[PDB]
Amino acid sequence: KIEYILNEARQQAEKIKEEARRNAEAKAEWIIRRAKTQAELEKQRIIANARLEVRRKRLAIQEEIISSVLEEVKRRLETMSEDEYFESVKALLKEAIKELNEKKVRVMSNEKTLGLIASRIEEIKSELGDVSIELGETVDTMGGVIVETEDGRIRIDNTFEARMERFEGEIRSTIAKVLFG
Repeated sequence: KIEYILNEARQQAEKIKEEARRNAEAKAEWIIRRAKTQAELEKQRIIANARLEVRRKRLAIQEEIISSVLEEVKRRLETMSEDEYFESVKALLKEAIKELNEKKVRVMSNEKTLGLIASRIEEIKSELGDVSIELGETVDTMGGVIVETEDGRIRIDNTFEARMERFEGEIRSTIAKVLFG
């Protein structure tokens, strides 16, 4: 009847529903595989993230080597040398006046370090050529002679300032052409 039309037309629907069912998956299929390669792109970035972590560690493990070694010459800067500091002060002065090249100087230090200078001035002036030295600072940093000319310029062997602080960088250049490469 007119029912017969409906039956055959809904039967068509059945077979229509099919291809579109069939196709509709062959769709999600491809993407499944496409996301496959997509996620392999991800991995690479995972290996990049790992490389970036390689650094975080390296430098941390690098700064550690300096920090302990600074504190090591800090411990070796500390009171382990007694009367060898006077003949270190002596030495430093001989090393400082030399580069500066002047008859006039003034070595500031810690009060007494700056006052211990007033001792063997003739054994100090004896080391290298003769010169003149007068006055110094007291409330200054400790363990080192801070040479100051009676002219414009002044070189610092004061404390760590140009000593251990200089070494910080000295070591750094070494430790980086090695660690970093």
